[PDB]
Amino acid sequence: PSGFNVVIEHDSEYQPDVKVTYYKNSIGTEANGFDTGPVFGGERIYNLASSLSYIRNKINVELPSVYAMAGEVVNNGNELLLINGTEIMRFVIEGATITKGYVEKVKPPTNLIVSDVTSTSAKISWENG
Amino acid sequence: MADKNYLHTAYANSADGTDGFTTVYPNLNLLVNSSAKNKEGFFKNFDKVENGYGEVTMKGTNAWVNKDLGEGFSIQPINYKPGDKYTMSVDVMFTSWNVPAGTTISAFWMRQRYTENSWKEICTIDLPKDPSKMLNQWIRITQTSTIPPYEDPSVGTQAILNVGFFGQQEGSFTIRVRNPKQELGSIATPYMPSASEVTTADWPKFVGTYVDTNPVSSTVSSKYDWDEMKYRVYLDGTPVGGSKLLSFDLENLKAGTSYNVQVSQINGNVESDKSESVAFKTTLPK
Amino acid sequence: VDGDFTMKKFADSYVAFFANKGSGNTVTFTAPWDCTAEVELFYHGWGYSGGEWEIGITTPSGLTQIYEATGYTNGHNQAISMPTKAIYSGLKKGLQYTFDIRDANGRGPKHPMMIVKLYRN
Ligand SMILES: [Ca+2]
Repeated sequence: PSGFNVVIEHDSEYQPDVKVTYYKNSIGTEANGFDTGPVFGGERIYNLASSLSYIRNKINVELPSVYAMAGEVVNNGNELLLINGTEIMRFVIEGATITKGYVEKVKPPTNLIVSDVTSTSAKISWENG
Repeated sequence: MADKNYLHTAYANSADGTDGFTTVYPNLNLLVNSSAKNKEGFFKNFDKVENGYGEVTMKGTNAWVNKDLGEGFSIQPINYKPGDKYTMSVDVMFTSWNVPAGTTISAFWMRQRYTENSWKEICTIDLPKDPSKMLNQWIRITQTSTIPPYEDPSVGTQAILNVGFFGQQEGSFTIRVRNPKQELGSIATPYMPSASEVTTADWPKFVGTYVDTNPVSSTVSSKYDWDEMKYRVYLDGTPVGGSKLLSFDLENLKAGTSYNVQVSQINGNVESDKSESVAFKTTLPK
Repeated sequence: VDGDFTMKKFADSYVAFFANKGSGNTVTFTAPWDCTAEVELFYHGWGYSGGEWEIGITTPSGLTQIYEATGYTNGHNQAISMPTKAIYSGLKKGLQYTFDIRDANGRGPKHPMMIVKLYRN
């Protein structure tokens, strides 16, 4: 929909910052085993532009739809890693500890409309995320 | 038999509509640790917690016997607005009842009340004065209470489970208290934990609907068309129901008042973050 | 008004019998004296035992009690039929009570006639 959304659950009662990077063939992600890639340690690191929004204990990292990828989620507490083969999308939190992280699958409803409103009732209608 | 059509909505926890059926969506509990997880909150001064209940033995001779329930009330009774109604609901079991001939049971209740000078009840529920012929049975007891007008600020409050044994001989009993509940309103809706302890799992999973009949709703699960709810509708922060469809009818609202509604999506005990809120105002009548 | 009437009627009595005018599932009365109630259920003029029994007792003050029967099925039922009736212990002189058999979803007569017999303490 709006984009590709990665949820980061943390222990802060506030709004931790998140910095997103992307890189291929870092140590342990090479297809033919350790150091079988074209640039040992990892190829070009790209900074990914994110739009962040917050609720208590949950950061929602909205990235452009073009970056959308599958993959294993690794939680290292200081950083979250979205590993898809050779590709890694790295999320670095500031001022909190990552509790759990995941690509948002169950997404919140959207076009909320109040119709047929009377003194005693109203009808709420929406659209799936 | 007139042209006026009525939509009837009911909730359940089974696809057939039988498990945990209600014609009314559950309200949140105002009590603490109603689940009897540990000897804390409401059950802080019971003799023990075991299974989902609390066990306590009341014994006395020409005396008032009480156990403090104060730690089991979310918020202080002086916060309740006078004239508002609150409903108390509880499962109770007497495993032993040793009250002789001369011994009389009085002021047997679970009550929030004013103290020194006043003693006026705020929110209470009477417990069975003689359950000797109903021992070892779960009795569900409900009572709606109207908040009395505020007293002098010097007048304090308390929350106690009390009983009075008066007469020649000592009287005693053993009582089990399961799923105690206090909620805002005039209806004892299904047991729910408190707002601070509630999870996605605790809410109804299925919605049942039927139309066009009389204004009053059927009390037979089979009369309804049962679907697994895909959405949860929150009116002013509290859930009021849900649906399989992408639409829901907000009912029993008061005239000329502003409201906020937000919806979430359900996918088998996985609830989405709540949607952006939307505001509306009910019209005023002529 | 009917509270004091019933109290004078059964004043010298150690038993009192009540049944609804519409031969229905609910029975309302004013206990003539502190007593013990026995609830029996009938179908087409014949008493019966077993099935689903959910009895409720309400008072005009707003106190309701709901008793749900689970039969003795923990044995080598098989031979036990339960309930044949329901007994209630602490009724009080002058209090109005409303007894009712709350309708059964699965099974057992849906609309039975109920009888309440009071036995003075
Ligand atoms: Ca009673």
